[PDB]
Amino acid sequence: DIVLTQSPASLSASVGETVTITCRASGNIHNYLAWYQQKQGKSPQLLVYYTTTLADGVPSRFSGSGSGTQYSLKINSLQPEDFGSYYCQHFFSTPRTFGGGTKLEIK
Amino acid sequence: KVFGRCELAAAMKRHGLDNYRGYSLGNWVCAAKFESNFNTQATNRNTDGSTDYGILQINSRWWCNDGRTPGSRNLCNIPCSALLSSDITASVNCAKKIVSDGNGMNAWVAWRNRCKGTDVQAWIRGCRL
Amino acid sequence: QVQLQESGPGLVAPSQSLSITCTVSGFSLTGYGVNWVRQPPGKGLEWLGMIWGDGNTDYNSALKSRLSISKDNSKSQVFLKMNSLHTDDTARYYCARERDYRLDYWGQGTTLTVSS
Repeated sequence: DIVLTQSPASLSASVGETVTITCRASGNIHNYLAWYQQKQGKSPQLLVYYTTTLADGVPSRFSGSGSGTQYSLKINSLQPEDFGSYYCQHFFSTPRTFGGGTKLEIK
Repeated sequence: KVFGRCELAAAMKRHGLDNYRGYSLGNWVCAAKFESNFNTQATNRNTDGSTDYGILQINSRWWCNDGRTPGSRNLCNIPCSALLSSDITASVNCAKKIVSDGNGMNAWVAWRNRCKGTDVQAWIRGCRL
Repeated sequence: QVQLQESGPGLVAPSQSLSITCTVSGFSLTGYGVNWVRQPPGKGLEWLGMIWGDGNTDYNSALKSRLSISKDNSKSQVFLKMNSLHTDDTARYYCARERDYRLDYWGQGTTLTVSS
């Protein structure tokens, strides 16, 4: 199966800073990578799909990039509501898998 | 001309259909399979005077003008005959006018009934793009 | 409005099986897939499997033998059945709608605890 390696496990940053999360796949996922944000006590919410497309209502400060086996989510000048967890998930054939998650925390 | 699924997938990607309006490439290859079975010369006369043409079966009452269809709107502003070529440009360009948003692929009955709900990506896996 | 809600046993005997229901609304199950995802308390998301709009199913490789997903389109319900409940199956279970390779709507989830 294709496994996703998401780094870092945690991120400590302040509002206004710009952060990056990577997700590399054990095999080519041909752009079928999505990102989710999950706040404490809530269900994951779609942020980005097919590598670079922002979901409806998602602020442009978020941008996804990548191809083949390497992908990343960038949050430009993060805001209070960005704090929480992020997970990447691939959709190339089955089974699907998620990255290990990243906890974005207030510094 | 009868396209192979991979050959068509590659051509449609080169023409900007990959994730166009949020529709993954497989949707377009699937729709072409069920609409024209990958044949660029495909034609189908409907019960109402309109006829569908080319790889993506463009309708002559609404999108292309065949000059034989009553109520012809010609929204793609193109002769239907221009849509029966080995080169999929004209057909892709009209399909892009058709799909103005993320519900637009419903324009193809074959897609809504036979592709929607299925693993459309299956049509492109193993294809070099 | 697209909605999904999970319903389940809550606590199940490891000497028993599991059955979770996902009731949807605002869309036809025939046109969208529905994935099952779990998350042990304080942990990450784990993909369990999915049932496509056309009824085909695919499962997590390692859990495939214990998993079974099915649905009733007319009743707008998707079911997850899991057998051989180890204590490690304790988690919050979610069902999410898949729209063209992205899980766009998620239920709030249902917590499951594997007892003794």
